Amino acid sequence: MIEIKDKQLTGLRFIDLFAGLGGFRLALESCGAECVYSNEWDKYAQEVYEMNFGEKPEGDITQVNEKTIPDHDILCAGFPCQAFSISGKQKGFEDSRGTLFFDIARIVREKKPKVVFMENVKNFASHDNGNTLEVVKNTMNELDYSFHAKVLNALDYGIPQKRERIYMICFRNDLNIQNFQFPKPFELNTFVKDLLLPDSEVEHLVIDRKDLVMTNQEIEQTTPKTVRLGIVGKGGQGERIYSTRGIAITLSAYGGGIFAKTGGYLVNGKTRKLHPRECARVMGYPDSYKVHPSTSQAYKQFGNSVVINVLQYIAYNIGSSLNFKPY
DNA sequence: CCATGCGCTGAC
DNA sequence: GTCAGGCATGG
Ligand SMILES: C[S@@+](CC[C@H](N)C(=O)[O-])C[C@H]1O[C@@H](n2cnc3c(N)ncnc32)[C@H](O)[C@@H]1O
Repeated sequence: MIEIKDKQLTGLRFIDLFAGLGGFRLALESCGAECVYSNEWDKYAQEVYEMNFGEKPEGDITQVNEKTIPDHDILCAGFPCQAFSISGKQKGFEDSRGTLFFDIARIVREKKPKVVFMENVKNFASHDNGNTLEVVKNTMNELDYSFHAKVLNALDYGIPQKRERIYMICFRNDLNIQNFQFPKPFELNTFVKDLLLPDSEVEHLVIDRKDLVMTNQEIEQTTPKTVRLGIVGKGGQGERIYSTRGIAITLSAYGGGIFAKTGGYLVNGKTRKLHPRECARVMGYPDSYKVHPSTSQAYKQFGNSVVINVLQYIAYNIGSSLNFKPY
């Protein structure tokens, strides 16, 4: 995460729905906003969130009466993606985990925040022949919000991970915001190798498979792209090895393979997965963030989370637009 | 609860 | 052609 000098969201209150690790909280709080409610139902996520923020989020949002939600200016929601990912069945709204958007809508109808700030997987934009995004747009428009949606790749915003996500920013119509812009990409100057822990700290993560096939020569020049060097097994998910002179593959919550959830990396002649602290870094979490004591739940949590830096640039732009109020 | 071998979708 | 992105069943 990045330093924010000019606190564009000072005086604003936000709610942290589907809170997970609290990435939206770190992002908005860095721009000066104050969290007034969080909701997250997973027991272990609630533990890490409490460890880090001092409060337990409320549980199952589907059972929460929207009248009881504190007044707020910005609603944040990285809602579940398993029903929309190209890695799963794509059942969308037919999946239990696919209809959480309508709980957001329910809350928005009652609370009417200034801004609604959502994230999902890149494929949310293409799912069900575009009808999924269409429904979202139409829902927000009928709630009296504008709808701004763009897929951003983390590697364009200072973070060495190929994580493409759709970001959805909605402004209440009475505010008349006409100048919201998604942040402009810039050159990447940080690579996986720059975020790695000392070899002494990660010996236990080294995997030595006898069926490793090294397909490509290691690179000396750093590059803002993934660079696959070899595979194990049949080369499915978690069976692929990358150069640390490129960027990380997308971290995943439920991913399998021998290099599950992180992917494999060539480091000093050996292949290993990433440490949870390296996953934290690849998601833009500060080293001060406290990781869950279950390494298993930690990998799951970072794989489900958001890239903090990207949310920081967007939040700053939302603040810039809200504060532009000439006579 | 965790591990890991898919399995096939998307997108070039 | 070249690749990257959760589910099932085992323990
Ligand atoms: C994919 S992630 C969000 C990650 C978050 N943006 C971050 O900074 O870590 C979705 C989260 O929604 C939670 N979730 C799913 N269904 C829920 C429900 N019905 N009520 C509350 N939380 C739910 C999941 O446990 C998961 O942590």
